[PDB]
Amino acid sequence: HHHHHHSHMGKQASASYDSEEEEEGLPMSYDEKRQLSLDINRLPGEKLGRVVHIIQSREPSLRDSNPDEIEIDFETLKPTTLRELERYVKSCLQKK
Repeated sequence: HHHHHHSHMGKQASASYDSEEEEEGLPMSYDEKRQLSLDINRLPGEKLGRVVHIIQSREPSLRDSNPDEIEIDFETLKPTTLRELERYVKSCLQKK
């Protein structure tokens, strides 16, 4: 708590986009899956529990289960769920 005056404005819209979601349900490479394990490992405890909340939305058979009990294996979930995780982490730690 030293120096309280710092002016700030952000105004210049150069080129933005607005795309759809899609599933893109492709069995991705091992490198993609361990990259998710790595990015998610950097994320908050919330955002770790959130990757589980995603597989729980996909699998009602896991939705009622404790997210603390199980970890997120990217091969056992749907070909779409690993892809939904792929984009989610890159929406969370960086912005798109």
